Amino acid sequence: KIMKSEVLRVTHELQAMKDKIKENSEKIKVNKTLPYLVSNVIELLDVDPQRKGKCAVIKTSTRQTYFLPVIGLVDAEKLKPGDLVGVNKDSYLILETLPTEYDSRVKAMEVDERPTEQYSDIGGLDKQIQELVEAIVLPMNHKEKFENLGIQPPKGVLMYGPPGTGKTLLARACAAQTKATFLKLAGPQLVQMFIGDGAKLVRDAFALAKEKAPSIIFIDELDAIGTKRFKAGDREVQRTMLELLNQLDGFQPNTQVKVIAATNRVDILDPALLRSGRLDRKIEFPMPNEEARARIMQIHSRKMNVSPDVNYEELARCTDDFNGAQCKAVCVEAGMIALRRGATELTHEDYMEGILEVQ
Amino acid sequence: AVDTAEQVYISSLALLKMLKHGRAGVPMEVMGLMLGEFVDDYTVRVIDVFAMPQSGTG
Amino acid sequence: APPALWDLAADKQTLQSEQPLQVARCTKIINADSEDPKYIINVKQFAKFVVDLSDQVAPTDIEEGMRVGVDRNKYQIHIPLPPPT
Repeated sequence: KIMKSEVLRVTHELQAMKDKIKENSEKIKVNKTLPYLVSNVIELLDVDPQRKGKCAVIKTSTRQTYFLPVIGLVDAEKLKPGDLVGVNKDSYLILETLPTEYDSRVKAMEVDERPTEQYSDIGGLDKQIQELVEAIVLPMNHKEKFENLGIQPPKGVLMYGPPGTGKTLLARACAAQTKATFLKLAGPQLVQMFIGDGAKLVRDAFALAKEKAPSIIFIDELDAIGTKRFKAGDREVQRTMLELLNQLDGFQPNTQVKVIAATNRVDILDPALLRSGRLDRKIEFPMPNEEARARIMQIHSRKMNVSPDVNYEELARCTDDFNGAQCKAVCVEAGMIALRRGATELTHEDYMEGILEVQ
Repeated sequence: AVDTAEQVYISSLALLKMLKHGRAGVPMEVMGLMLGEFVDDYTVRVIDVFAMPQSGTG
Repeated sequence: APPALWDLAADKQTLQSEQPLQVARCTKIINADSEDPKYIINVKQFAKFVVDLSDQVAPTDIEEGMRVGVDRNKYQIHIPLPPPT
């Protein structure tokens, strides 16, 4: 072991390095304390002919352009043309780069942490919603098994069906089970007065989904803008829409946060919406029958003082060709006039009274 | 309550150290310390002059 | 001049009181807050600034897009202020 006795000197040199890094590593806090302004960064690779070529183009907020090479600490997500970077007083170095995404009108579209309703509020849809509950639970907790089996979850799910079916509140009810950040988005929000806004809205959605933590982005009324016209505004929605499809077709690192979509009608079905990353999950959600409407109305009305003498035959007969949110409006209306009816217990005539009241 | 007529003696040591320190006189605020000996009331002589490491506070 | 007489005699302490309250960075308004130490602020000159919060202002008193007093030397927020028709 006489040859291995020189390792002690090496360990003393290494622990001496750990003892001497406290000062030069300690000045990091006083030199990198606070970047006082914000400057935009534009990446431009240079060539010196070590003597290697590496530079970048800087733009300050006060419209002043300067010169500086790519410097700072170890960069992994950096080197992108972004803003909100660290800079000292006048030397103009890059110390702390953080993405900005400002235009809060699109950033703070729907800031929802988590909803209140859950998946246990409906009745008679487990045979078709269980695939979605799996498709949102197993891709969140079973990422470890995705390498043993080589499975990549789909990013486009088509939640299509007739309107008024409560698909929005049901997908949100599953978003409560996702436990991630819920972010709504409306179809008619892409159509703006100025040009090129849809690119900023789409790249903003993938800026918060790509940049931010694992979240949930549910959109609705996509059929209202998914028109395949052959000037025209829906062709501009073909520029923004086909741009989004290009970001769901040309991006292999799109294994991040999913994009859930729902269409209230399948009359104008875009044929280009068929792909593993695109809207491949096509589970048909028809109009619930009087049995299913009595189920979702019973579980949605399990909190009010409902009379126990309900055979569901009269309401099952009156509810003809109705939808989910319509029976939800009947439940809410019954909870509205049942107060002024004097009797605190919900009666049986209030069902047809609400049906003929709002419809 | 008394005052005299003082005059600061400047040799080439402090001068050249303020010239190298002026070459290192970046826009960032810098610090330095002057040394010397006090022989009487109305004279002051500087001999030793060094620089100080910069800081974000200045 | 009669109104400026008593205030002119009361202008002596304004020299010893001129050193404080001197801070004025054009009352720049903030935009948002990613984390509690660093606050993203935007001045009226279209220059986005970032500074840490001072010890004289509590973090719970900060509102989104609130005009408050801020230093032009230490860049910190000394004191806020309450203020269309």
